[PDB]
Amino acid sequence: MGQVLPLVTRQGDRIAIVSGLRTPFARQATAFHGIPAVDLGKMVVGELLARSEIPAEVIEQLVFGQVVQMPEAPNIAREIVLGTGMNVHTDAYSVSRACATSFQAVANVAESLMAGTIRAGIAGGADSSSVLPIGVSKKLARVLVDVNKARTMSQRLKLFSRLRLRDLMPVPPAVAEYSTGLRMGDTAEQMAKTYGITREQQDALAHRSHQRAAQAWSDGKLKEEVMTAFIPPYKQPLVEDNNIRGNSSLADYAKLRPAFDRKHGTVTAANSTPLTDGAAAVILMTESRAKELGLVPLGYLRSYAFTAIDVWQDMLLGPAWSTPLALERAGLTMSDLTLIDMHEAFAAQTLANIQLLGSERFAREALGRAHATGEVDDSKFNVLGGSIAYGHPFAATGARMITQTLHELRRRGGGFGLVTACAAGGLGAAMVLEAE
Amino acid sequence: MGQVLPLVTRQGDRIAIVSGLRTPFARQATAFHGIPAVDLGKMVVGELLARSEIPAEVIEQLVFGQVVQMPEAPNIAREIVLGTGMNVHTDAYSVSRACATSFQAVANVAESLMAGTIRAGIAGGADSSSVLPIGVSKKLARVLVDVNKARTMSQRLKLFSRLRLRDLMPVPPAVAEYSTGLRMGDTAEQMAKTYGITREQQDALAHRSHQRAAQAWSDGKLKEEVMTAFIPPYKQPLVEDNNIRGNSSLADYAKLRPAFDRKHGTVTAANSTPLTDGAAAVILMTESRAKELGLVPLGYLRSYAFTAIDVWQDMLLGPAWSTPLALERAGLTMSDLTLIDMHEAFAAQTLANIQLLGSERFAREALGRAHATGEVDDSKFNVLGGSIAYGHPFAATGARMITQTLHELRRRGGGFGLVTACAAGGLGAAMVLEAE
Amino acid sequence: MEMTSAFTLNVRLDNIAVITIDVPGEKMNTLKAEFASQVRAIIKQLRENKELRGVVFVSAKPDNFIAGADINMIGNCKTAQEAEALARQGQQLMAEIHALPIQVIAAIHGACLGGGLELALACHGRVCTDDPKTVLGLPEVQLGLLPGSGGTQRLPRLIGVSTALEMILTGKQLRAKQALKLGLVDDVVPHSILLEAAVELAKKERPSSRPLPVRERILAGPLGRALLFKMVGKKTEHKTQGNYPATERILEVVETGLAQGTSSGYDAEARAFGELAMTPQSQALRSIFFASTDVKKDPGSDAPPAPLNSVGILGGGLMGGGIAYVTACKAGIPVRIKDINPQGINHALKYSWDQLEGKVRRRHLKASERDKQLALISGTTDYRGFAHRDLIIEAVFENLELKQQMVAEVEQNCAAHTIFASNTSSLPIGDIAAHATRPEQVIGLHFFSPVEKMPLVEIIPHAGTSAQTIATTVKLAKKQGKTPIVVRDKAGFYVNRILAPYINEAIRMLTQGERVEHIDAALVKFGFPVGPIQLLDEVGIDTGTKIIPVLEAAYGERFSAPANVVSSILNDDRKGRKNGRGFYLYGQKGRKSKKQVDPAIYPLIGTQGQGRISAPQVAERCVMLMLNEAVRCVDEQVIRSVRDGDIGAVFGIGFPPFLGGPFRYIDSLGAGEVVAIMQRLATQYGSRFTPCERLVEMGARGESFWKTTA
Repeated sequence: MGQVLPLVTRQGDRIAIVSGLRTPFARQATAFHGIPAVDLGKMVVGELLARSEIPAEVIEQLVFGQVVQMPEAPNIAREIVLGTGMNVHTDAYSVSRACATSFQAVANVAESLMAGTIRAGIAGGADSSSVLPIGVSKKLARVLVDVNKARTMSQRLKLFSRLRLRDLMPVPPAVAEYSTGLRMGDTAEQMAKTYGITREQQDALAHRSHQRAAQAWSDGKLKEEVMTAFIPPYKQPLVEDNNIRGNSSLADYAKLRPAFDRKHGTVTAANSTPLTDGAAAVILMTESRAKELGLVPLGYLRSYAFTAIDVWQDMLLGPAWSTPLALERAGLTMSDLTLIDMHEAFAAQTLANIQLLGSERFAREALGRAHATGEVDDSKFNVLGGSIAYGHPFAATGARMITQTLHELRRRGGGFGLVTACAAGGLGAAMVLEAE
Repeated sequence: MGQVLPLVTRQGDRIAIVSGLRTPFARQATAFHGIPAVDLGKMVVGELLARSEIPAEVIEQLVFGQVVQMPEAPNIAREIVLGTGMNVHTDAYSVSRACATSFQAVANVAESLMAGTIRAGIAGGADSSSVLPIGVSKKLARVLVDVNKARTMSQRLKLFSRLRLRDLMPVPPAVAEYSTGLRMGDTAEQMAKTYGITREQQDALAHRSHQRAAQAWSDGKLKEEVMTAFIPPYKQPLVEDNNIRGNSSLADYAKLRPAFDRKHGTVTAANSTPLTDGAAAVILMTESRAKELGLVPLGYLRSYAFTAIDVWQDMLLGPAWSTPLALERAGLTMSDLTLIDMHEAFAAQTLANIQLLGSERFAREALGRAHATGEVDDSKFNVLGGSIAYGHPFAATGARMITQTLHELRRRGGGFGLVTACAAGGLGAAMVLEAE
Repeated sequence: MEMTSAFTLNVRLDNIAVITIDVPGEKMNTLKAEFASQVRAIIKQLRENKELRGVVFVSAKPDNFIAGADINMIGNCKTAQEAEALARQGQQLMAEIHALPIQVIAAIHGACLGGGLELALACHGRVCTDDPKTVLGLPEVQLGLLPGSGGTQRLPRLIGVSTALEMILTGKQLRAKQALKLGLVDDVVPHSILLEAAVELAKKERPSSRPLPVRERILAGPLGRALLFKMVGKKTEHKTQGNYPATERILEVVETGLAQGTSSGYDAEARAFGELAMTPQSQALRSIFFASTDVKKDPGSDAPPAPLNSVGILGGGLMGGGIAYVTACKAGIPVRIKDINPQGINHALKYSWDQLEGKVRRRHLKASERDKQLALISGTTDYRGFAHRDLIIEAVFENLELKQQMVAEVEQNCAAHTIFASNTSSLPIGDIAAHATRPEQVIGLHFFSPVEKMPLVEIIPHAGTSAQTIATTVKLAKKQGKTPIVVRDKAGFYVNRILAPYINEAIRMLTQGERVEHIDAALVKFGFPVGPIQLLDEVGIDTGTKIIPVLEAAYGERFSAPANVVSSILNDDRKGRKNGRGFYLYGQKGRKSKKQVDPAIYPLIGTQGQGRISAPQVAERCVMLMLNEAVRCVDEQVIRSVRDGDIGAVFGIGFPPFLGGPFRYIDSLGAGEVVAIMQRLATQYGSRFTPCERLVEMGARGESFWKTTA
């Protein structure tokens, strides 16, 4: 046991996982327009509780988090508890770890739950890219603070005397990294250039992802994971994801302008996930608690790992670093791993990641491990499509993968799933799931 | 049965708290003018590593939270590492829980390194009321998103046609609860009216706190855990807290018009914490790791507890609920508690809390416990003053209180410190410190 | 202790006295005769002591400050003399209280109704808590009376003429905030400091040194008082149709008080109790008040109830949304809707949304609690999530086999504790049960369309129905702000059973060449709110008419309508407001005025003849049909008690309240005497006016359904 660490509780019970749920995702203007990020989580949590046999008193703590953040109600988990119908004695709590927020929420709940302080909790994430907080210029905030603190009337006019230029214009939000000024996609262009990913090598991944997802809806296999959102206008319900376009031919979107480079930009809009709105949640519960109240567990949890890398070149290699650590912690091997998953926030970067996990030199020098972590079969990789299809709500794409993977292993009747994700700031996360 | 939760790792080593440090606090719109809270966190954590003389490679994770979040840097814990000289492979992330974020940061760092995933981490918080994320009206932002998505040039004018004169005005920040509409003070006012807190005794508490804080500064006892901040203009350094007004008389206190209830309210500016800017941090470490690299542990950790209560009436009774659970988990009694320290958000809420922990009926019915918690001796209550003096930077208060509590217990025999805090949304936190 | 009464004095260390009002009996704080006597002793004992500086009144009861005068005391009056004596003694008592020079303050918490504001208006200052239970008003015009003393003259001179007369006429309610805004109450405080908050107001030097001004001073004087009285009188008499006494008397007494002084107002109000307390309307309203209070007190059944926290609904559309809104927003119980189509759930949620947020648009509520209320309504298209529902309601089409299939499948997919209810229209409850593993837990409710307007429901047990089920259902109906009635399981039930002859005879009138407008006006002038045809069209022509075949197959052909004429409208897309076209002009193109009926309904009717029948006679005939049907059904004990039937008839159909209901009307109109003229009606028209046999016996030998006391 030089590397394996079990994830068991002090009593000897494993961390079971019970049902999860996912609001259907939408583009940033079609539906959910004007709907804040809090009430999406309210929807999913409230109707997740009102779907199983658990009384609301069992839940003892819920953790959400959101990347795009509204200044009002900083601790959105408390408003999730208060607004919906729940015991007001639940320890609401909020985290934030960029695109891997839901993974961190699940990890926090799991470790606190195996510490003994909790017996059941909720972990999830909500996100909305349609209620963007549009702040005013930085200069036109010190003026406001001073005039609030200004004492005499003549002082205020002398203060506004410095108000000039275009300080009135609002400041658009920035997706570029705070300390790097890189637009999170132009850090994928150079990755594609470095590892040699062709616009024809990709743009076939996007096609195979739009398929196996349109097919997934048509088969209805993902029926029990998706709500049927109802919108306060109540003009018509939303049942299916509208981002999915599983009808285009691969020769249709080969003719698109490059997005960032615009000169040698082997990545474009179609092969990159768009900003969406959604929410997701999962109910974590220890095995003993689930057993004693009569509930079948939807799989379990095996191990997890988080890693950071330098944000100056190819910061999007998080899964490559995280995966071997998670495997060694679970005492497993890539060979004995039925089905895997990847965030695929962009075409390439994911392909670069497979190339790297297949490369012996990378694991030889950049990790110090003797052997490469193995290659991934196409069939055992993103069986039900990926984020180049559904969409990418920053804080919600974590739990969605756990739910989908557990259900798919339920269909295959066994195996150990694996989920990985990369995040801005060079943060990567991975975890190994076991569906009994 | 025996309800004790020993905070020990798998091997049995208890959690140690090697060192900590705090930026001196300042009033709003003062020396820390225009300095984003991320910069304050940068300052404190970098200089804490500088003093701590430990190699930067030992630290494996840091967790800062912040209220009044700024939209530019969502996960400030990452930029804390990126901008300073810490190792990039450090795995930082952010939390957020009302006015007790630092308590939660310490809690989950402790439980994570108790799970065995890491060996040393940094927990703290930082906030700044000097810079505000003042945003534009909600209606305006929707127009901006739509015109960004607008495809026809002539459509943009038809979309901007919908406008108002009041829509251009920025929306001031709000501190009242999202789901209630009540500010922190209004709850304090009704609590004071309910349990009965005369203005004279509230002002007596405030005067005692200010006198004790000034005495502590003049004695210089709080010198080894406060920086000497240097500001980028570099005009003159900040060495001492400017909030403390240690030269004051009760007659001056009595001459204040009530703030919230301008008719019968018994809370004013003098007996309430102001808006301050600051930061704090603490280095956690398992005792085996500290011994291996040769450090003297500045105390330990014994137990903690978090609790929620209803928001409509008596939102600020967090310490009252949290304290008995913490004592029960630690296997202790309020009698055998050498020092006690409680967060003084308002004089009224403090007095009400001490009244309640002595209320036999309250613990008999509201908590279900057999007997009341105990009596808070004034001699051991807030020995070095409290938040009605230094101030409330929201996030940093928990880490600050931990530092002074450990130092004061070191100045005497071992004992067992206790630190509690209420928070917005009816959240309360408590923990018990050993200090050998 | 039978001598202490309630008003107890206590002088604190300060030179002020606090008066507590704790009635030893009822949890309310009512006014009785002996209080008006002993309070004189207390006030004399207070007037002897010159050390005092102020006095305060305290409820000393968590429920209410003062509920109101005991109506039973008025019930023992015998002529105008006793009522004038009570009026004069109340007048002098309030004058004596107002006669003190020291400061008198009333600390209001709980409720203050009826004579309560009397005491409040007799005090120089008054404060009320912010507890959302507190409320101020004069609910005495509802009982067909007027306030005891001064309220008709001191209140208008205190707060204004328009608001005061609006309060006296409508008898509405006041909240603490709006009372403060209007100027009735000087200060509002939280409950905790309440009495203390009064004390310093007692210490204030000025009893009345500078009365607050009136921004509505424009009409002060004789320049506009006459015009305002004329307009408000015309408005009321058009709205009340002039069949309600104690309406114009209010205008007269207020006028004489304002013009000829307070003494003239006192004399006029004494006379007002002199007559108005003996008008038959007064006894009718007092009796109906007693009946409603008793049925609210009544527990429906005798077994202990069962826990009730989860409510499910099987069906969406419009009606299911109504049940959901009532169960969630009013009673505050989580509600789960099941449907076969997401469109149905969306439509129900839209109905509940539209019903709400109208208070938001009027600032009567804010989104903070609107979202919280909506949080209790959930929807799904599957059976998962129903495993712990305490009670369920079936509200979809009334195919018997369809209902049997649903009850079977919900027995399969739910708990044995759960009970089943059905919004049945005509199908028998026992027949619906039929194949039930737990038939004893099958019951039937019956709402109406809509459910947030008509305030009573029907509880319809079958032979095997455990008393726990009835108790639980009754308590649930009470919690929804509805009046439950337990009825015998018979075809056609009670309410629509007696409603059918109304519309039937209305159509029989319409076909014989009479203009619908004047018959409608005559029948609404008799006392019935809303006319026959508009009621019939908006209530659901198909829904109400669907039972007519059932009634025909159950009892007889007296329910039969003229053929080929109603069904002609039915298969003509002229299906009322829901279809957008029926009878009245539904286009509303007449500037939202009283649009007349469509100028096409008459040709499609045979309409041979003339008016012929007198305007009172048509209303008399229709009400005689309802009376005969009511007595006929109560003969076989379709209604548990006569009071239940009376309250149902007056309170769900719209029987004129001033008439008291069917049975008050029987006892009023010479009882069996009317049978005589009623027999004549048959000899003019047909056998439909045959007298009920129980009616024949009671009237001929000389009897009342209500022995009771007389």
